[PDB]
Amino acid sequence: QLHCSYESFDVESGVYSVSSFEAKPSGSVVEQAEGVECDFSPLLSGTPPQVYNFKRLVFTNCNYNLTKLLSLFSVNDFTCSQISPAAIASNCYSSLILDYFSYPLSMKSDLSVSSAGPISQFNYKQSFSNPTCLILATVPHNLTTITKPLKYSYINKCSRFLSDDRTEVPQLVNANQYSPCVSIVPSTVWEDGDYYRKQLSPLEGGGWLVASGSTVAMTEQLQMGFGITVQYGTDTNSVCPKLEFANDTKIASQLGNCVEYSLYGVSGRGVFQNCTAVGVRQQRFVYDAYQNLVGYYSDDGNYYCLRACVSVPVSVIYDKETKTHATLFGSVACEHISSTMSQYSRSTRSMLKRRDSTYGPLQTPVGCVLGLVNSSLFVEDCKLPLGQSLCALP
Amino acid sequence: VPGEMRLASIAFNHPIQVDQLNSSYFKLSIPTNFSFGVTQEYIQTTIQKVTVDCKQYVCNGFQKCEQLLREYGQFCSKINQALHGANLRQDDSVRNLFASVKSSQSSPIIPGFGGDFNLTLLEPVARSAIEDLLFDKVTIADPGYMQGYDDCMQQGPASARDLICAQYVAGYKVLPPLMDVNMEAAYTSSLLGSIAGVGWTAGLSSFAAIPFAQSIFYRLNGVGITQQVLSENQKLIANKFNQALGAMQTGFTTTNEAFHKVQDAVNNNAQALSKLASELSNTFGAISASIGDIIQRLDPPEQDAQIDRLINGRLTTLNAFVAQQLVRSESAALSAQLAKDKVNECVKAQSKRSGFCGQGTHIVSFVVNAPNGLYFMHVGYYPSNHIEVVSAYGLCDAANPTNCIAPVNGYFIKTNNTRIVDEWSYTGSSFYAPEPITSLNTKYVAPQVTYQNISTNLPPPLL
Amino acid sequence: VPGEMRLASIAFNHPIQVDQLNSSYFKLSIPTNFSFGVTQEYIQTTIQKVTVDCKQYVCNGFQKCEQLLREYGQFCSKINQALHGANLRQDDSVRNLFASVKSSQSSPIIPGFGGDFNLTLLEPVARSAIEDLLFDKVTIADPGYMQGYDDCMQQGPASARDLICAQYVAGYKVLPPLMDVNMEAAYTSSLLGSIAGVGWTAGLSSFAAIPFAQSIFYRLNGVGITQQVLSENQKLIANKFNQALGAMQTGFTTTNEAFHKVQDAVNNNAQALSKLASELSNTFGAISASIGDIIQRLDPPEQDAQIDRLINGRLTTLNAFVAQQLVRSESAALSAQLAKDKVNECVKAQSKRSGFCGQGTHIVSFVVNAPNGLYFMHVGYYPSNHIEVVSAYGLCDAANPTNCIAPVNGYFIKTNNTRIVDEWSYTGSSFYAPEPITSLNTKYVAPQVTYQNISTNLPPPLL
Ligand SMILES: *[C@@H]1O[C@H](CO)[C@@H](O[C@@H]2O[C@H](CO)[C@@H](O)[C@H](O)[C@H]2NC(C)=O)[C@H](O)[C@H]1NC(C)=O
Ligand SMILES: *[C@@H]1O[C@H](CO)[C@@H](O[C@@H]2O[C@H](CO)[C@@H](O)[C@H](O)[C@H]2NC(C)=O)[C@H](O)[C@H]1NC(C)=O
Ligand SMILES: *[C@@H]1O[C@H](CO)[C@@H](O[C@@H]2O[C@H](CO)[C@@H](O)[C@H](O)[C@H]2NC(C)=O)[C@H](O)[C@H]1NC(C)=O
Ligand SMILES: *[C@@H]1O[C@H](CO)[C@@H](O[C@@H]2O[C@H](CO)[C@@H](O)[C@H](O)[C@H]2NC(C)=O)[C@H](O)[C@H]1NC(C)=O
Ligand SMILES: *[C@@H]1O[C@H](CO)[C@@H](O[C@@H]2O[C@H](CO)[C@@H](O)[C@H](O)[C@H]2NC(C)=O)[C@H](O)[C@H]1NC(C)=O
Ligand SMILES: *[C@@H]1O[C@H](CO)[C@@H](O[C@@H]2O[C@H](CO)[C@@H](O)[C@H](O)[C@H]2NC(C)=O)[C@H](O)[C@H]1NC(C)=O
Ligand SMILES: *[C@@H]1O[C@H](CO)[C@@H](O)[C@H](O)[C@H]1NC(C)=O
Ligand SMILES: *[C@@H]1O[C@H](CO)[C@@H](O)[C@H](O)[C@H]1NC(C)=O
Ligand SMILES: *[C@@H]1O[C@H](CO)[C@@H](O)[C@H](O)[C@H]1NC(C)=O
Ligand SMILES: *[C@@H]1O[C@H](CO)[C@@H](O)[C@H](O)[C@H]1NC(C)=O
Ligand SMILES: *[C@@H]1O[C@H](CO)[C@@H](O)[C@H](O)[C@H]1NC(C)=O
Repeated sequence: QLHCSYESFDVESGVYSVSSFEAKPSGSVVEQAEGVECDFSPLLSGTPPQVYNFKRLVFTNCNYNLTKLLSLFSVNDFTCSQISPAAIASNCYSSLILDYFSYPLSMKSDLSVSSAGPISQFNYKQSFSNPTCLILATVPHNLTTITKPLKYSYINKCSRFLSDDRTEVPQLVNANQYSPCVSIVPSTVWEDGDYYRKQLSPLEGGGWLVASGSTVAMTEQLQMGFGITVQYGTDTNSVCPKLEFANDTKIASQLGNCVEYSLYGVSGRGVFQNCTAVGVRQQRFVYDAYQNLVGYYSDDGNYYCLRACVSVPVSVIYDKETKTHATLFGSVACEHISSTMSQYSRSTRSMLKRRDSTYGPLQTPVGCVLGLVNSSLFVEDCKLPLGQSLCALP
Repeated sequence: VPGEMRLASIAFNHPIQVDQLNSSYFKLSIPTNFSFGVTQEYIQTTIQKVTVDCKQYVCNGFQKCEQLLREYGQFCSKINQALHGANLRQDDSVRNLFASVKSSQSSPIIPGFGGDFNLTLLEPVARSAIEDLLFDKVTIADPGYMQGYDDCMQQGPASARDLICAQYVAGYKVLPPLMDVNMEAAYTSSLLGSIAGVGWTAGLSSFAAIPFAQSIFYRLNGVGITQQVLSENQKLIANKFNQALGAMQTGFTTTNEAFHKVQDAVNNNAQALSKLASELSNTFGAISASIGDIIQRLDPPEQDAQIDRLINGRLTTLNAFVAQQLVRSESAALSAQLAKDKVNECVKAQSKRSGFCGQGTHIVSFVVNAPNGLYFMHVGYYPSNHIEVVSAYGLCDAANPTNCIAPVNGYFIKTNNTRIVDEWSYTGSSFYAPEPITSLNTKYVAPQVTYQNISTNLPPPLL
Repeated sequence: VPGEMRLASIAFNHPIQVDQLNSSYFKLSIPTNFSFGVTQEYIQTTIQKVTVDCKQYVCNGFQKCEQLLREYGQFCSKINQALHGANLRQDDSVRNLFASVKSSQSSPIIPGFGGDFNLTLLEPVARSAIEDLLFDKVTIADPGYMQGYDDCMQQGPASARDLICAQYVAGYKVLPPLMDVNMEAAYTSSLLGSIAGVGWTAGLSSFAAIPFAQSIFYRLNGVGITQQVLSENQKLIANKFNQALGAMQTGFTTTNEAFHKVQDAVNNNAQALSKLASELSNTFGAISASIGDIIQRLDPPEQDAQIDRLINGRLTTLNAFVAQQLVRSESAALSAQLAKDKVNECVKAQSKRSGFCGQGTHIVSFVVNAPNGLYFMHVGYYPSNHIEVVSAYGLCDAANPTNCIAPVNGYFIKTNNTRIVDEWSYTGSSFYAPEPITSLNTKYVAPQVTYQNISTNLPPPLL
């Protein structure tokens, strides 16, 4: 590594830094759960809403397997903004939200989360603060408990007339909100190009609510769409994929020095310790001013502190005059040192072994070193000081 | 409830006025009282030495970023080389400083050194109690190296708050100081051993090996205090001296600016490390500060768009950091040169320059170890109770115009003392202490019109 | 082949201890041997001066660039102005330095100058042998401007690898040095001829015109060596001096730290140019590093987007470059001020303050031209073989405690020499050498209790 950094076959003698050890990671434990299967029965019957009438299901505290739902419909459009679709299925969340509606596929050209179509202008919008997904699908012939709208319908305009009869105020739909115009529009649009109006209250300054809409012919199989968003959180993450914890065989309280973990869907890696229990109790985790996890409350009544894991710094002593080298592992000390490392740094360290395969490691006041030899000599200047009073002679 | 703040004029002290006089004689101002006192200075000599890992700071073993990073691997190479050169410069300055600190020879040092002078600076044979007071007053984080790594590890208290355990997260490495505090203690004791002294010519070969008090009296005569005064007041001098020294126990306060500078040297180092740590959490518009998190959440074709944003901002922080370190390193080197200069002047000898050292003429000064630098103390001489007297430019024999004399390091003043029958008397220039005029305190000079014409009794020349 | 490296403690060289005696007399340490020796230092005074064509660095005159840059034309003006000012500062510093280097008068210089001393620094009547040793050891590319154009061009050797001809591609220009090297050599010959006078009540008004050796002897009495010793050892002195001088031919190795600094100054100048050159190939995500490639393959709506991206990164590196030059130029100016101070102290005259110059008291020093700066050499005195002797604060007539004496620039020591019948003897302070006490070596002082009481034979004064 040193030769490559200097683009040469002859690095000047000195002590040089090299990349650190990864500190030997180990298998995962989790503290997720619990909850019951998320009831998805509202989607199994009746007619789905017009694009301005959306149904919503908030899911908390429950378990899911979305592929079970996928088997129920043929999906003709799958897309997820800011998240892979595989991940959104496997992720655990503070909430899961599903919006669902009837939607002809003739209108699919006008719908994407970023679309400029009238469906997104006036009937539905999604926040981009949260990752999203979209699904378009149709009903199988054996799902007849679900039924068709007389016609598919949508609002293609939503604005309010100014009270002075010369100007008009447009009203694009707000993300995650019903358009205001829904208060006047009928549950279906009776005819394409129908429009409606309501006088605004005097508290609104007067003027008129205005809206208009359009329809699409009914189809042999019902066509529908879905909107999906998710919400991140910490100790609120009770929505999860169905989980199986068999043969961990143990979770928290089993140590460990570096282990992978997830707690309520919060990933990390580290070592835990049995410690006190600073407040606030039952707040799930605990964080520092830099938003790094400090520790965590558990259902065994034990507060665990978290130290992440500790990497090992490395440096190399290089003597170009004799073409020899030696190493220092720093403050880590020889007690964590072994003849080989799984921790790990570079694929081999055998060049050190050319002499050090035959000797034990040597502790020094700065730290453990390899191939140094304790001569107890006193020399005024090694031109290779190791810091403090340490000195490597050529 | 406290009173309202009060607007006020800034005071201006006026110098004591001395009216100019015409003719062959003039008014002279001389102190009649004095006190020892001290001043202090802190000269930083080093920047804490650190190195970084452009491979651990940017990303942490994720294979996707490692491959992305390879296109930028040369930036890390520049970073590492630059930091390495900065650290070499820091070690150069240390060795260069010590080369002047060392003396070819010194006195042994024992307790009770300095006689009646208190000398609290003596080691508890050790460093010194004064150096330890400084270290206790300093708010610096618990030290590195041993036990090090095991204070990051669960085998210690949950209350540790050291950035040093974060050293093993951030990829920071803190290099050890070259000097080794025990060798440092040896060097400062060696400087105390060079005391007594510098006087007696150059002092650049020979070593006088005399009692401390004697070197002090020598310095006092070097500022125009008469030898006679020094012999009469010997205990008084030691008493005033130790009062000034005793004040050092109150010197470790926030109003002591030298002390304040020491604390800010520590503060600056801590801040630099905290900056890099805080940036680990800084998204650059990336979905998360964690690389593993964005990998887990994203399909790889989109995944590295996010990774790229994150990598570039992390590299930018490292570049800024290096530039800052290079600047600070250079300022330390220059500051170290100043320290070396004062060691070879303000400490190794009495100085006539004013300016350097505390503002009270100059008398012996001392130096002790301080974090990242040297801390100096300067004993000084502060005049008080100035009085005005009549004085003459010189004297001559009125019977022979070529007999003309002038005082050496002192003045001829009209006598105001009942012990002296002579109309004129010699005084020291640092203190009012009239005495008879004798050949020891005067020299022959060419005649001048302003010299007084003495028609009667002058002993130098008798005729 | 060689074995394992050996761990070792860093040695601490202890000062020679001298016991602190407790009565009217004391141990005194004095060297019994000495040697000449030298030290060297390099002080940069200038940096290479460059200018940059701000159109050529960015583009090769392709017309799309000629229009696109109009939006950014003020950046170039700022770049040119900043670089131009930096170059003006370098010229100011050079003129200021030479203004004090010159002397109103000097000795003519001839072969055989300095008598028995070898004086290899003398010009080969050119520059000097020492200056050429330095220039040959330096790895810097040969300078242009007479012409060097044909080492770029097809009218020359295929082996040229000079950054100099890359200057005609990148639009770099290295400015010629402010002065002809021959004039600079003349100024240092004037410095050689400025020796002798070396003193005598400022000497700015005069020139002693005396032999070099003669001026050296005055310098030697300036450090407390007695004259009698000097007269007897003159040939010995010349031999030791020339051994120290001869070592300079082996001094030009990389193990010489001052030499190493010279090479790095050269390395830095070349390095700055290479940085700019490497950036010419740095794509900024543009389809190619070449503007012409971008033009040849693209429809103009895309072509211009690619070119602007390329331009923005090119300008950004120029801005960083300018900032780097401004910093280095400033540090050079400060360094030049230091050199000026040393020339008017450490070189033109002996200095007693220590610290400065070589670490061996001070005796004459020399300076020669070096790339981008001055290279100083300092002759110095190193004491050796120290012994302890008995000494007294002063001597007196026990019959008349109203007149006592003390040595001038020397000490009173108990006699250990069979030649001298006297109980006490004078010595030089730089070198052990007993002599009878005479009025030339003494001054009258006020009496003190620690002075010895001689009740019999004391000739200075007998009465
Ligand atoms: C010279 O002045 C000093 C201080 O100005 C005198 O010291 C006295 O010190 C004691 C101890 O702190 C104080 O309580 C007194 O108030 C001081 N006296 C005065 C007048 O300030 C010292 O005595 C003076 N020496 C003389 C006049 O010979
Ligand atoms: C002078 O030195 C003496 C010691 O010889 C110091 O006296 C000690 O001071 C410490 C610090 O408070 C006390 O813990 C000891 O009890 C003191 N010794 C005795 C015997 O009481 C003293 O502080 C020094 N300074 C001055 C101004 O006297
Ligand atoms: C007596 O004092 C006077 C002045 O106080 C001395 O100076 C003389 O002053 C006059 C007036 O300017 C000059 O013309 C004389 O030339 C001065 N004398 C000399 C020697 O220059 C005067 O010398 C004194 N008489 C003595 C010392 O005998
Ligand atoms: C006095 O000093 C001289 C100068 O250093 C000494 O002479 C040199 O001694 C070294 C010691 O190894 C030899 O290598 C040199 O060859 C000697 N040079 C000459 C010109 O003699 C001398 O030995 C010293 N004498 C004493 C008694 O210390
Ligand atoms: C200084 O004296 C040295 C002798 O050490 C001279 O160097 C030698 O000069 C002779 C000329 O007869 C050459 O043949 C040798 O090769 C030289 N020795 C070397 C280069 O190591 C030198 O010429 C003298 N210089 C001056 C200016 O007097
Ligand atoms: C002889 O030497 C002594 C010291 O060894 C001189 O000093 C005297 O020392 C005693 C005791 O310390 C004091 O009481 C006297 O006051 C000292 N003398 C003076 C003048 O202060 C002593 O003076 C010498 N005798 C001579 C020169 O005749
Ligand atoms: C009745 O309704 C409208 C606002 O909705 C307004 O004209 C009137 O102020 C309301 N009555 C009262 C008492 O506010
Ligand atoms: C360890 O945790 C258990 C609860 O799981 C608790 O009872 C015990 O006191 C803890 N021990 C320490 C030393 O904190
Ligand atoms: C190395 O040698 C020194 C010499 O005394 C000895 O004290 C020490 O115990 C040895 N071992 C280590 C690990 O330092
Ligand atoms: C005062 O000084 C002036 C200076 O010009 C001089 O002319 C004059 O003689 C002096 N004496 C008096 C009494 O003015
Ligand atoms: C000599 O020793 C005595 C104590 O025995 C001490 O008081 C005196 O100060 C000493 N003289 C010096 C240090 O000159």
